[PDB]
Amino acid sequence: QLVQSGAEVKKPGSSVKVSCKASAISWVRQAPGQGLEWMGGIIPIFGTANYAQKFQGRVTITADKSTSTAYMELSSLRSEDTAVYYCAREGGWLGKPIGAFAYWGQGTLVTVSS
Amino acid sequence: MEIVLTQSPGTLSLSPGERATLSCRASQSVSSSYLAWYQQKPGQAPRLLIYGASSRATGIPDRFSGSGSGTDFTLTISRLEPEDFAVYYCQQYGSSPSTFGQGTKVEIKRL
Repeated sequence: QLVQSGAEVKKPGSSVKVSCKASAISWVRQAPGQGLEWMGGIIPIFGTANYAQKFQGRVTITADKSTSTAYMELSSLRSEDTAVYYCAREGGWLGKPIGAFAYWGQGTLVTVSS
Repeated sequence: MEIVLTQSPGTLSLSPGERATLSCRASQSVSSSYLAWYQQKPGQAPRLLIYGASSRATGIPDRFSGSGSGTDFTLTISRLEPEDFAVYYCQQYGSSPSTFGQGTKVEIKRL
């Protein structure tokens, strides 16, 4: 069960911070006319962030282990960052390797408006 | 180098009852056929349909199937139901970072 924070409207060049409460996720956005893109995620075992090159240097992904909550903070927002932002999880694992996302949050719309 | 996934066609225009076949081409071979397909309808999160190129997720209807290996993959809907008009995405997880195609919209064909 993944439950995300509410929609946000942001000004150009500002930063947004979205939360996802699990009841090691990834952040994937759906940006109009660009399909889905993987931004980054908290990795298994180490519980630290990895990032896509495209967003490296203005995305910060953190997790609060105690509250089972992940965050994505995206800075220097541009009009092209208008998108629905999802947290997603794959699902000790001793079965076959499987890196598909079975579980998704409800999405957080971020609109960057001038 | 990220594996780039390119879906075809951009838009598929068909009538209910018709067969739909969606293509996903990878810029580089996708290890171990680690390819997934999702459906997304407006206002909803993506839903996992297929993983490992050809394995149907539990609760996904028989009319959905997937096939392919290397760089060429397909999702087929054997007969389109009204609820199947949606956008479909492929995803590879055979290499880091995971990447997605741009989506194919399956829409109702003009009258």
